[PDB]
Amino acid sequence: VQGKIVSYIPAWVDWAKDERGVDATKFTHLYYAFGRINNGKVVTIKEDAKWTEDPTITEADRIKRRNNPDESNLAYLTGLKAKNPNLKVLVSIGGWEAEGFSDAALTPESREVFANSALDFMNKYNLDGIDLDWEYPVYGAWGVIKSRPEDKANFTALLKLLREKLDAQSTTTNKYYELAIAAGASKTYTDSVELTKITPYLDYINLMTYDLHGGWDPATSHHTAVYSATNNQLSVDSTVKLYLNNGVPAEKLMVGGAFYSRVWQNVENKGTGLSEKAGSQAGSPGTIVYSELVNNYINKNGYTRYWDDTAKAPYLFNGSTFISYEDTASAAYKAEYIKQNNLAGFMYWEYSQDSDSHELANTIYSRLYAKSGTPLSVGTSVYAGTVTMATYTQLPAGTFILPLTQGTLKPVISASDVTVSGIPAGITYTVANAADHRNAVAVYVNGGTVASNVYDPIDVRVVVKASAVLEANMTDSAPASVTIMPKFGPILLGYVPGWVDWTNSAYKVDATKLTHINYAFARIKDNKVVKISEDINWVNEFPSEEIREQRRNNPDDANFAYLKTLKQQNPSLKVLVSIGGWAAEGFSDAALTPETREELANSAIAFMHQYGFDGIDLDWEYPVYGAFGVIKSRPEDKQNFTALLKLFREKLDVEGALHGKYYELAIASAAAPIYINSVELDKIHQYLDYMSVMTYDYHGSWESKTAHQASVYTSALSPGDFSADSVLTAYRKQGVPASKLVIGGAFYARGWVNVPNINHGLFQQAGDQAKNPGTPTYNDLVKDYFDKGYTRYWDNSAKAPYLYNPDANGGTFITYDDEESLKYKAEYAKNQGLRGVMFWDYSQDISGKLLGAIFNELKA
Ligand SMILES: CC(=O)N[C@@H]1[C@@H](O)[C@H](O[C@@H]2O[C@H](CO)[C@@H](O)[C@H](O)[C@H]2NC(C)=O)[C@@H](CO)O[C@H]1O
Repeated sequence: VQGKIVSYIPAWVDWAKDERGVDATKFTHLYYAFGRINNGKVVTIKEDAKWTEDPTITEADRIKRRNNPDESNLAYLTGLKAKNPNLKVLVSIGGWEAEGFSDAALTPESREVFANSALDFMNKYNLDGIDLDWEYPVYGAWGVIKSRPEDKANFTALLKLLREKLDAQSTTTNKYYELAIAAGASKTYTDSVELTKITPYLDYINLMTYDLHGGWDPATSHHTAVYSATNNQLSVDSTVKLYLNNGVPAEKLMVGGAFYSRVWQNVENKGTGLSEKAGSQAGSPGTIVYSELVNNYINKNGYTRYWDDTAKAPYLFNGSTFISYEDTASAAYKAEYIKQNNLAGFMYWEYSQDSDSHELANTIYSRLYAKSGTPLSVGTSVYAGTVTMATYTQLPAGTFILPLTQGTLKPVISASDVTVSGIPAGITYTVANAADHRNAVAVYVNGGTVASNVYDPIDVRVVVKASAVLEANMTDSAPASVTIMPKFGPILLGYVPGWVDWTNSAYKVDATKLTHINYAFARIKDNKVVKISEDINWVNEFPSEEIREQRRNNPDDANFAYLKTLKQQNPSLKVLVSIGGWAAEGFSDAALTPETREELANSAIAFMHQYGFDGIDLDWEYPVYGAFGVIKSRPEDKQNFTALLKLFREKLDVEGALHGKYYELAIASAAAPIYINSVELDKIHQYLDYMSVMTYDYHGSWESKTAHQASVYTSALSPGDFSADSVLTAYRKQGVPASKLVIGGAFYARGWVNVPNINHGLFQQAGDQAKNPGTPTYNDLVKDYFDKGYTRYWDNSAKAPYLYNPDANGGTFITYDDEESLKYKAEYAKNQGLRGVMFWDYSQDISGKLLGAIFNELKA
């Protein structure tokens, strides 16, 4: 990590007890806002008179202010060195309207008591440095604070001293300490401080290049723009130029940006509202934070979004309220300026004001640790990914929607900026910006009649061109995958295990809710597909003979007949054979040569015809890496798997053209990045009906830290971590159409014994893992857990349930899929244009609720 990122964080949130925590891997420094001065000395904000007594809400809030948890905050924040080692946490002193800088600084005497107490503060909370935010010396923000002309010098002296105290301490500790200032943007500020004396005492000067204009001005303008587009409009550029002219070296200047807007009301309804006269601001809230703009203002509630292309700043206007803000784009242009002009880094006030998802802080990081002159591509995610055929030929009016993940659409895109591949001919389509979204394309797909019958999903491909976007040197987007579904809708597929005698089980299979069954499994033996009772590895997994017998007399013939009655009873039901699965030997050998591939194909085709199947699922676990030596693997598996699949599909096309029927070919495929490496995902998919992605087994007893085994989304408390969302995005990134992906639900759990009672059990360091529960099924969970000690919590940013019991071996943490999570996996599949939903496995919920909740969302 090269240039710096400073993220001020407010003292007046509970960060320990916040739901989103802090992704401290996206900034370098973290200034804590603020400590204050009291009787000439640095202190916690909860000990500040003037801030504990704000009359805006003096009831429930003043209490919270006097008992403000800074101790907890500081401990939680420096604790984030866990996730980032490099991180620095400084204490920032002052802020807007913070009093007593002029008295504490005034005389050599009082400076001591302040600079001393400032170290006491730094030491006490184990902090990497001090930041003085005096606003402002000499002129006191024109009467907001106490001030006198002698500040000019005293500021200098105070700063010199602090540097002495912080180098003194360094020579014993071996840790260099940092000293910063936030510094005013105006010519007036530079005139009130001794810059060519001050610079050398400091590591960085935080230019506050915001609040450059606001409701105090008679006309609108940008408050935190990059460039000056008119003579009178201040900017990062004007301010940086002002500071270089006074000798301050580029290498120490941090450019500032803002996660909030400056607002004007009663603006003349002329032009765009930019540079228009403005009346009374007596009604005005003054600012609106970035999260609130996202939620209700940007392209919402009659507020049009605009861009000043010379200033490189966004603004909104509705005919009378104007709002000037920092967005994804303006941050891009500011990062670029830092790099263009060799500045120290990007500073921002402040972190809490970012969106739920941290859109700005993440944008800055991404832009600042891009390598220059090596263009970034436009990013896409999906919000609405499916339109569904009414009949075999009638397509209704529908609308796909794609938010940008990287880059920022012009407020009005032209057709040349988006190209749509794979709308079937006959059917007119339009592109545009999606209403009620800040930054998203809309392909409006008009009703129509398609030329021929639509039996299979159609992959629609959307390309977001560089000309669409506002940023500078950017390349076209990877062609994004959305889906026109056939009239029958998503598939819902159960893995049905062959080691249950379903003929005699009181618990039966629900062929009315499933579209698809995968009988698990067939196997490989001497390069032949055979029943599971022939595979010696399996039969002889355990020595004990009363198992081994059950294994040899596995009720395959029965179950195949049983499945035949399901098929007769429900004639659209498709039942397929899964060759392989965990510990299944034979695949690598079988894929080697054009002779060995031919053998297995023919033998698989013949197994399929003999016991009544509608297609094949291949379940190779796993190629090239062989699940880390469970399975003979080879580098050459990669291109072989792909010839195996190409072959199977050709044999199955032969079969189908002989039996007057369509045979399916499918694989199961893992989530791990090594799988995605080890397989030619871009190449194999054209041969498949879909991929049953195993969006589960993310974390187990093989780690000693708790985490979500099957989360539909990546929790906020574990950035980076596995989710269905992350994994299926990763799949599509490789080129796999959405309409050939299937999301996996798991009907069993995992867990860890010896989890400390912290945060309901969640993301904790684990203990000794002997007597770990292994994999209890939901059945097990119903009898022996749910009410029997344990308590069910829910992480809403992940949408994944979890159990903790303090009084059981540590206690224990359980991670699983349930009704609510399976619902969301199913919503995700409809929203994203996925082929369908899948699970493992039918025998693990005899109650039928997990299936019910997939079915109730996916189909009704
Ligand atoms: C580094 C920096 O920008 N410092 C100043 C900030 O304090 C100021 O933010 C304001 O801080 C006050 C505490 O001093 C808060 O009461 C107030 O709510 C907060 N304002 C906002 C919009 O979050 C910022 C922004 O005006 O500018 C500096 O002056």
